[PDB]
Amino acid sequence: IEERLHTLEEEKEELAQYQKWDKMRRALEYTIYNQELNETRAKKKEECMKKIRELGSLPQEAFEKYQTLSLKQLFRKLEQCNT
Amino acid sequence: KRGPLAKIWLAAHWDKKLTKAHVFECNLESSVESIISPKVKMALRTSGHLLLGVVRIYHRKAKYLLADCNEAFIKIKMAFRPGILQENDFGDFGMDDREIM
Amino acid sequence: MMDSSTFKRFTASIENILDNLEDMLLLGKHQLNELGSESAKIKAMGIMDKLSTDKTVKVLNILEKNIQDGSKLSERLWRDLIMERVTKSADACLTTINIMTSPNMPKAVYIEDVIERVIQYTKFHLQNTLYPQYDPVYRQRVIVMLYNKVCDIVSSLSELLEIQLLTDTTILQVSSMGITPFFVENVSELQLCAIKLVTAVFSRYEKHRQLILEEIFTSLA
Repeated sequence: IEERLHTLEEEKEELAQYQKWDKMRRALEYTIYNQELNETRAKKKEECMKKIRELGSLPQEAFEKYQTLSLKQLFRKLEQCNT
Repeated sequence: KRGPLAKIWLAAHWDKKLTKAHVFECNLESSVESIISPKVKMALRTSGHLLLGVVRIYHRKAKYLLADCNEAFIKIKMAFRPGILQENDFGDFGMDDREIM
Repeated sequence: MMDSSTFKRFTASIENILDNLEDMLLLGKHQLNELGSESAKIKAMGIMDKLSTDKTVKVLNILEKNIQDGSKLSERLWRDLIMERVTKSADACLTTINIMTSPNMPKAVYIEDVIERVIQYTKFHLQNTLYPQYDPVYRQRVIVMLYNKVCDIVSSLSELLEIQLLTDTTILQVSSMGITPFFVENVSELQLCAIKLVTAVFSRYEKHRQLILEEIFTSLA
């Protein structure tokens, strides 16, 4: 039981880190699709509306702080988060 | 029966009515066995009976501790990583004890 | 109706005056009780067509309210306890009705934090106050009041869980809380609301079925 408890603690820390990164990804996805809805305000665009309402990317308090406007630096941040 | 040693009496004589609720925390070993040794007018016979009683109690405690520990360890190994005549006696002579006269 | 903006006006007025007088330290039971009774029947359909970040900040404030009894761990101090308990349970009712009541809202009008809060709140309060007083196996009018509050909460929460997708970490807590009621005695209505909750969880996500089967099988004794 002692050995297994130790390995469990290690996995706990790993989980904390993964949880953080996933929160980051969800916030980024929501923000870029909001920008795409603003684009919808300028077929395919109603489809991306369907996307953003489909995903249910549960937002967190850290959302509004991460406001970058590039849409390409956004994509590289999203790719790194995904990796 | 009656007394702060009735549990050990039962465990040494009958042992069946003794429930899983009794055995666990009813008796504090280091106190009760200590009580047995200087108790007034204790016969050697009854003392031997009480000895077998207390040893049976202790053995049962060991059994329960092992069972609960084993349960816990089996739990901890779990995780969630989402990624016709067949046999008749020959005639009746087997069971047909005849009537007397 | 089209708008029928008179009890729409009731609730809009209540909300803006209240978060103005608070924002510029808790609202108190009366405000929450009145807002909830207007959320129930009046705002059964009237919660739509309002200001978004307004809702964001007020639900954040009543979240800060909710946190006051999450792990509260509880002849006059007892009175203080029961006051705090009814206030926070009324508040929890408020938040879980406001998140769900409309068939449609904008996205990001409900952040998972208030979700987690109301979940753990009901878990602790239920499993540490309701079962002991309702069943001698585990172990005055305020108790029945809290019981009714919890039934409303779990029903509304079942519906909310049906609407949108969620993250597994919350799901583990929700499933454990919803499996809990089937093993005490006099809780029938709570039991069937828990039926609703557990069956919604079993419907949506096709990866926790084995977990619910194990958590049923373990405690059959």
